[PDB]
Amino acid sequence: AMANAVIGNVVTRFPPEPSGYLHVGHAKAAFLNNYYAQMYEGKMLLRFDDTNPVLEDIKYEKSIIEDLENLGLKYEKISYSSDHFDLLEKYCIDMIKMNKAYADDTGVEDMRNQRGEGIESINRNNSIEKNLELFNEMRKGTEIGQKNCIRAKINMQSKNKCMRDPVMYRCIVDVPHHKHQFKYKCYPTYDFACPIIDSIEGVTHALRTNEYSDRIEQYNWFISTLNLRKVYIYEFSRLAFVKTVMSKRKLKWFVENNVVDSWVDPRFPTIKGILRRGLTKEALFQFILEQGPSKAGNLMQWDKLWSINKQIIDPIIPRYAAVDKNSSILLILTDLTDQVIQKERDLHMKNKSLGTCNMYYNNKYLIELEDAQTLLENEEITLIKLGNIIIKNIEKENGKIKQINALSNFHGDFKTTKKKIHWLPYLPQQLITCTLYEYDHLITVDKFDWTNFINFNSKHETLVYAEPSISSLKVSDKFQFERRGYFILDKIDPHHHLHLIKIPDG
Ligand SMILES: [Cl-]
Ligand SMILES: [Cl-]
Ligand SMILES: [Cl-]
Ligand SMILES: [Cl-]
Ligand SMILES: [Cl-]
Repeated sequence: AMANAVIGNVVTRFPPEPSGYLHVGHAKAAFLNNYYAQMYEGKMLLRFDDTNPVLEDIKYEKSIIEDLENLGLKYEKISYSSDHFDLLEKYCIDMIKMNKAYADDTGVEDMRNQRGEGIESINRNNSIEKNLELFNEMRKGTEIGQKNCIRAKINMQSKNKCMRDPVMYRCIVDVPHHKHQFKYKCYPTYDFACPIIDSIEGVTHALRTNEYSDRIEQYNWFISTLNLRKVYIYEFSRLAFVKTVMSKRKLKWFVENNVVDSWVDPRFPTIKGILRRGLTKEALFQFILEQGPSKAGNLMQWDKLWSINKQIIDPIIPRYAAVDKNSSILLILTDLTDQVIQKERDLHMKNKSLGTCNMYYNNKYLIELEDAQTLLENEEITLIKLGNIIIKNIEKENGKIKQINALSNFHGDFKTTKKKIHWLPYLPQQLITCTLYEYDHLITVDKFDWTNFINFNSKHETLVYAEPSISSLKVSDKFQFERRGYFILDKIDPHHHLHLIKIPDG
């Protein structure tokens, strides 16, 4: 929401942590921050949220940047939360001097329980000078410092759990920070860092997933307690899908146990994986704008997303033909010659804009086995884009159909017939060999021994022959295979062997 937004003067920010790849969850946040900045002719910041040290097997900044670019989302400037550590320490000391923060040595358990029943910690009435001595203990990372945290002094009997003295600063000496190594011994918490950094970076409208705690009241308290320029904060609903593993632990488990080969595998929820699967950014954003709110912990179905994507791509992608390579059946039109005839057709029967292709045909054709099995003698069918034929005799040898002889009747009425089938010309030196990948979800349950619900058999490969014209497609082109479905060209192997990912269609 854009409470009191001023045209030309809105600043939003997308703040992903830099210890992982962007995934579809991130997408709603990135999109809404851009949608509202553009609505008000404002700007969107990119901020890498690195307030606390992590052990990162990579610097994900570059991948996050390129995913944002691939979604069309541009940002005015890039910052890191850790850019503001010194300022945040300043503000922590300010808090301490106004008696709005104190140092607490209480253990984890005792502190959680105290907060539950609303009893004030023994240290809540520590003196300002003592709180400062202990904060400096934390700053230098001494034995005493590592036993202390800084907490906000708010209201322990508040109805809101987030207002009962939330931690502001922790002392962490063992894990190094990806930017500052061990230069910092204490680190601000997310709850403290977030409002201050928003105010001092010039954010006007902070957007955030609803975490179903009233963190908004606490955020505002920090801004008002410290007398900072005010920031509006609004919480939207999280985007999460059924049958989708988001736990980083389980995702790396997949990678390491060779269920998938990389984090870009098309079954992964990463932005790259799902674009590899054939989703358009236009579909993602339209789905987001149209989905409406969702309540706590609800999970979307994939069907409306892939149906929107289908409606988008159907009118602007070319159509080709493909048959099963190993089980295709030879069809002979015994009235024609083996002279190869070549005729121009539209790549799209309703969109001459995408242009023309060349169609080759012969006396000899390949058709699908399941199509051959339905044919019987003196049946008038239609070879799509070519014309009617009349089947003559099905030459079956020991049950396995081996041949079908027919006769051209191309000038017959293509409406009379009810069987319309796709075909390839039998020109093996020109047909394109392709591998087709039909993917399925990595787990079988909508949500969570979990290894018991992994679909290890979720990458189905099949080998096909495709029409020659498909040679013109470049990597990441999307298209339709007649009577088969929607596909995206993923890779061109040696000898122009194509690797094609079936796009879910809903
Ligand atoms: Cl805590
Ligand atoms: Cl919402
Ligand atoms: Cl999970
Ligand atoms: Cl792969
Ligand atoms: Cl059909």
